[PDB]
Amino acid sequence: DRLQGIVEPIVARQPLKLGVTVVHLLDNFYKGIAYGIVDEARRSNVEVVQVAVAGAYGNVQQQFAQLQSFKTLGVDYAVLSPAAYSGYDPVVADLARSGIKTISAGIPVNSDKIAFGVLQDDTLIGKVLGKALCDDGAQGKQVIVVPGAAGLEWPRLRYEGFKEVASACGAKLTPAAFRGEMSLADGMAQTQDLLMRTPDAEYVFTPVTFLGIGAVRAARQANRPVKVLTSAMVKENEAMIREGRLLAVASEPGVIMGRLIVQYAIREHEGLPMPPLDKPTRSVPYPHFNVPITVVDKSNVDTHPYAFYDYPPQGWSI
Repeated sequence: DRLQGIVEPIVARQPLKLGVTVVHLLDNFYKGIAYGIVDEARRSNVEVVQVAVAGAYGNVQQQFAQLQSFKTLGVDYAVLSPAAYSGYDPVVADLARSGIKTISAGIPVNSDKIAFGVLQDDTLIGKVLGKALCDDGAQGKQVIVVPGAAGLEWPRLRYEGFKEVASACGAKLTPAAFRGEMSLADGMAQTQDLLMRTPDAEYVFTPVTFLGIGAVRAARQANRPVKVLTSAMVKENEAMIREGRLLAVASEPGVIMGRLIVQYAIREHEGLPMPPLDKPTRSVPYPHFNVPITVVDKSNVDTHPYAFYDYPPQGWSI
């Protein structure tokens, strides 16, 4: 079941147009969300008018302009993965005054005028990686923390959940410097620097795919047998898990999040009973569905369904 039993698929009877803007399409996460939206829409009589990208974290003005252009295109919903946590409330409010509701996709945005969201619990992503660390025997051992960028909220939430669980089992974490844009190059440079500064570290924590890849490149160059924790699968991670270089990778099922956005939007649009929504939280100030979290490791890399729920099809682009 492509919707994992969360909701039954239905089909729009009223015309329903979506405009989508996400940060970037360079990994499987936002590209998965975009694929899930597009593929579910063609199953469901929903029109995706445009998929746009900010281009980079911090490209907030680019996204404001994209959301404004959705107004002229007559979309019914804007779907937003923001390039920064803060600053979108005015544009969300402006779209809403025009009858256009905004759906949060994949990551939190700092606006209580969002209609609803479909994402995951970023603190719990950090907690489940913390458990993977603790279960590997990290008590007493040093962990390099490469926490991601500042100003995005969710990297901090992942760090907080990881630190809570890792500290509780006696792991010794480095402090966390929030900087960069979470690129491959950032992961390499930051991990190379922290491996030199933390000669006794046996683990590296990262919150996202490219920082994990960069950390592995740094560990390979330094001949350091550190084990890396990260999030959001790509195909190449599978061999790295089997070879022991990645201890655990949190699954981020972008594809199912995209499908759910379509199924939730049809119901909202036609006044039908909504599928499950959690109450607003401090970081996620709107009703939202959190897809349950699974971790990929040696025990399930050969059976976990991440390839169905987390990978867009090979060769898909929009």
